[PDB]
Amino acid sequence: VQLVQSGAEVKKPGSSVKVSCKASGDTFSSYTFSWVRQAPGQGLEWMGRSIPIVGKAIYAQEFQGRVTISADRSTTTVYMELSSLRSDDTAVYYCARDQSGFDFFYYDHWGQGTLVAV
Amino acid sequence: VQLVQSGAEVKKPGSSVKVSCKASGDTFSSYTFSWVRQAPGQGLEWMGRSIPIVGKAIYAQEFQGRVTISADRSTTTVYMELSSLRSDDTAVYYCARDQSGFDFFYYDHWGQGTLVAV
Amino acid sequence: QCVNLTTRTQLPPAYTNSFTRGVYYPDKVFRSSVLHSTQDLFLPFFSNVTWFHVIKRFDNPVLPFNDGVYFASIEKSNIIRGWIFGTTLDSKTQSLLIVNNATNVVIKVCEFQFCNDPFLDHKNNKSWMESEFRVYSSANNCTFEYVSQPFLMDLEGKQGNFKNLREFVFKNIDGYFKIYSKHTPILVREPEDLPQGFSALEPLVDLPIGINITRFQTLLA
Amino acid sequence: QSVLTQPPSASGTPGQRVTISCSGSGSNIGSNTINWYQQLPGTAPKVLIYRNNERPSGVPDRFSGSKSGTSASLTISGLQSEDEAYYHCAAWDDSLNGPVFGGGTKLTVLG
Amino acid sequence: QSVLTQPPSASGTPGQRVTISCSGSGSNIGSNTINWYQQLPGTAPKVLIYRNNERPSGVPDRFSGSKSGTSASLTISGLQSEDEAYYHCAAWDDSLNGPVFGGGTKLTVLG
Amino acid sequence: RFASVYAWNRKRISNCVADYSVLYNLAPFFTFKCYGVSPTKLNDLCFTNVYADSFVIRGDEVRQIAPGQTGNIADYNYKLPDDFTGCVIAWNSNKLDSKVSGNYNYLYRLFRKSNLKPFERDISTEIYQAGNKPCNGVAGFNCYFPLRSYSFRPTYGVGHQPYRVVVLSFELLHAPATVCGPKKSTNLVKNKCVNFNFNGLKGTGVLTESNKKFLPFQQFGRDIADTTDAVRDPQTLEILDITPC
Amino acid sequence: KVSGNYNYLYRLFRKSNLKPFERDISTEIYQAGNKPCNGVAGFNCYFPL
Ligand SMILES: *[C@@H]1O[C@H](CO)[C@@H](O[C@@H]2O[C@H](CO)[C@@H](O)[C@H](O)[C@H]2NC(C)=O)[C@H](O)[C@H]1NC(C)=O
Ligand SMILES: *[C@@H]1O[C@H](CO)[C@@H](O)[C@H](O)[C@H]1NC(C)=O
Ligand SMILES: *[C@@H]1O[C@H](CO)[C@@H](O)[C@H](O)[C@H]1NC(C)=O
Ligand SMILES: *[C@@H]1O[C@H](CO)[C@@H](O)[C@H](O)[C@H]1NC(C)=O
Ligand SMILES: *[C@@H]1O[C@H](CO)[C@@H](O)[C@H](O)[C@H]1NC(C)=O
Repeated sequence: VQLVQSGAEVKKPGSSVKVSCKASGDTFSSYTFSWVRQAPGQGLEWMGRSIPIVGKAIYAQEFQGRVTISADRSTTTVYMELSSLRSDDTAVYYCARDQSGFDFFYYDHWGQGTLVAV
Repeated sequence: VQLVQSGAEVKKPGSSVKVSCKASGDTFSSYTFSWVRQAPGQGLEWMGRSIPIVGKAIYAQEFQGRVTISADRSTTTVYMELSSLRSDDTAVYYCARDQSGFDFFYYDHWGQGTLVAV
Repeated sequence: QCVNLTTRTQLPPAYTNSFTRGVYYPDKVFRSSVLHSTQDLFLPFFSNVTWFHVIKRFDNPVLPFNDGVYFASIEKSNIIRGWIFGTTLDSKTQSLLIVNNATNVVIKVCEFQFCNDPFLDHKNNKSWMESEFRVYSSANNCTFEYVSQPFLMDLEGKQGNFKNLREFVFKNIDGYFKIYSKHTPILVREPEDLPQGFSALEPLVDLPIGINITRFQTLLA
Repeated sequence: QSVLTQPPSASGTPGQRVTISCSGSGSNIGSNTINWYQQLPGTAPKVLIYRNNERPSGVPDRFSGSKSGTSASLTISGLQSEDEAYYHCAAWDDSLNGPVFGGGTKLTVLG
Repeated sequence: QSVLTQPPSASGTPGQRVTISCSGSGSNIGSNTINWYQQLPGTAPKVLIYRNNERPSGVPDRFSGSKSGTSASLTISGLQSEDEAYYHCAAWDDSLNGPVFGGGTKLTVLG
Repeated sequence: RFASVYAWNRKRISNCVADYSVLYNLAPFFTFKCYGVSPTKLNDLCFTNVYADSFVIRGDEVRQIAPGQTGNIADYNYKLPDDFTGCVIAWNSNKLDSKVSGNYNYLYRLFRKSNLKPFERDISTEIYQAGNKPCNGVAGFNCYFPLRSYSFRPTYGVGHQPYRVVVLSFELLHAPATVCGPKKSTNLVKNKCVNFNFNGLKGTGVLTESNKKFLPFQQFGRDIADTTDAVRDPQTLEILDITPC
Repeated sequence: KVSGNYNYLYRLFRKSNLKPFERDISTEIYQAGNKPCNGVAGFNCYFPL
């Protein structure tokens, strides 16, 4: 699986950041691209996951729904908008595969990543 | 027709409750006890209806499982086991003889009751 | 894929006096040194049979089907491939498919929308090759599927010395399609008319297809 | 929570006639009779009116019940000291295929 | 900040077995599986170990893992210079209802 | 992997002999109750057509699988006819279907314009407009997605585990049979007065080696008296020789 | 009756057929599977009534 991701972006607090993770080599209708952000020189921080169908997405307790995800099966792209920005949001955002068996949970293969500095 | 139920039972939530009511001076094969939930100072609520022969039974429409029936004709006794206990289970079990017609349906009498606190 | 070839050349049909051919085993029974009287569907002795010759020839006429037919082909190139027992060929009525290309004898009744005239004849100009496997377009609700070993075929197309003679009789009784077959690659003469002599027709297979058949087409290469 | 809608509490002096109304659905009340149960506090429940037209064991004929459409009303003419009880409606339901019950109405005796 | 705690740096000679330790909670590590991931500097993190017993990518046989209660151990043998990388421990927890990752260990290899 | 409940697949069973022993042998098969036919006598019957519908349902939805059942899954996803012939088999698949993290694979109908007839097929998942004004474009107010994903987590209690269900629907000898039960196995006995029943050919007598030759097609030999005298054993191509005791 | 009568029962499983006018009655479990079972209803053997 190849996880094409948008370039590095720098954005002020409250400006919001739109990150796009692309899909290739596989249909996107039944596969999910879970999202996690890693602070530079620090451990990974779970963000969540979105299902292309129906549109239900699972987030983390810290976010409290502040972030939104859009995933359409035809475009084969996952779009993540943080909405709220801060110095702690400065991190590299990595999108990973979700093993197999309808390929929904867990993190199997991370993407190249996108560094957001706030 | 006298029905003798168990005494006050206090159980930890998520545990299992075993409660039985006995048949005295009657044909247990031709009598059935349909257990009824009874919250103190509150409306009654049917749990299940069984028959001693074969052992066929029907449970609450809301709960596919939750409560299991058993009946012993030799001891003329009916046993009810409840699983996944919750705080809402603090109420009483009243059994019930089944009116007439070989006593497989409807309600005529009730056992002293079994108060349970969860 | 098919092509609207049209440009059909046609000749008047011929007629031949079938002397004795058209006798098969009447049932699943063995008897020895006895004479048995059986009332069944047969081909009358010294009957009249329709003779068709195809050279520069595009002749695949639709043949009115009626409770069993007798089909005897003399050839060497094995142009005659199979038959389609379909009444509409428009993918709303389930249609037969009797095709044995190289080794697969596919048998299926399904909604088939065939071409104007299904021919497997045209591929790569003069050089012989299998073609038009897409005789139909869609197959929505197929009920029966069957596969079996191929018959004694002839590779590609060879002209001259038509030693091969394949004689079949088809019937559909009580929802059972029975095919009775004989294969004699022994014709030491020029083709002309039918040969003389006896020939037992052993039954080949029987399938519970069930569907009624009123007309059909003979698929040839 | 109960499908059959009973009032949660009621009051009545001795001697007067009071009605208690329980309403449900057409599949369980419009298609089946309702059964009225009485239950003295601290004791097992009994049966007061059944089949809407009879009493199971010679229960005081002063008690009555009526059914109309999807509604039922218990009317008692003869209030007395130990009439303080919880009263319940019960009826078979085809949609749930089970005996649906009311929320219980407490009839008290006023001073 | 991370629920799972990891050492900030690990150093060792090439060819030496190095252990990386991760500590969490019973509802996080002691209840379900732990997972060790290896991220090369500047590259995508890659799952070194999963389900506490096997390796997802058919990673070499020298990268073993174990889970004892709330503790997770990743034993690496035949250390090589290319093994210097980020190592992260993650687990699913019901308290937060999802995956949570560790603080990361910077395995370094000396001369 | 089985097909979704809303995307149930109908598999063709024909031109074969169905042995229910392994169907009757696997331990986790618990919910195995049959209505039209006795479940213990499916191995000695002939059926012209059989259908297979494999899917996974929750425990709280197993009751809705019986014919004529009305509910949530039984009304908006899949319904069985009131005169359903056959039965279904349900068994646990929590270890297999449900991931350690839990699978969200199965989607079931939530909002539908009207109830569905038994065995009907619908694949379109167009959004359902809740309000009077039609909703088009994206989901939102007065229009919600009629599909919800099943959550089968290992921590879920009994009744929330993935329980695979296969539906077996078939006729009862209403056409040329394609599926038949295995025939009973008995050993051949030579030179002994027996009540042989070769392919239904009932008879009595002693059987010896026959020097008569059968063509590979021919099956039964007949005499001048017009009765069977030689049969071909299905297991052994050797030709027997029927003669009365 | 409204509540649903269940007093009348009829056998489903039996060892074989029975001659006319058989007047004997058993609650014994019926073994259908190859492996014998005893006690109460279990796998490969179910109640014949
Ligand atoms: C007398 O008849 C009774 C029934 O009419 C027989 O009891 C049955 O015995 C068979 C064989 O053991 C059991 O499978 C049945 O379940 C029995 N029936 C009942 C109702 O229990 C009894 O075996 C007969 N006795 C004799 C000597 O033939
Ligand atoms: C030939 O043309 C006719 C008329 O357009 C059409 O109906 C038919 O399908 C065509 N057949 C082929 C072989 O293209
Ligand atoms: C039928 O056969 C006879 C026999 O010679 C022949 O004279 C006659 O022309 C045939 N009829 C047809 C229509 O072929
Ligand atoms: C028959 O089917 C087999 C298996 O698909 C194939 O290998 C063979 O080439 C087929 N015959 C044809 C297409 O001539
Ligand atoms: C032979 O047929 C193939 C496939 O249709 C085609 O691509 C090719 O051009 C043809 N060649 C000749 C000699 O006509």
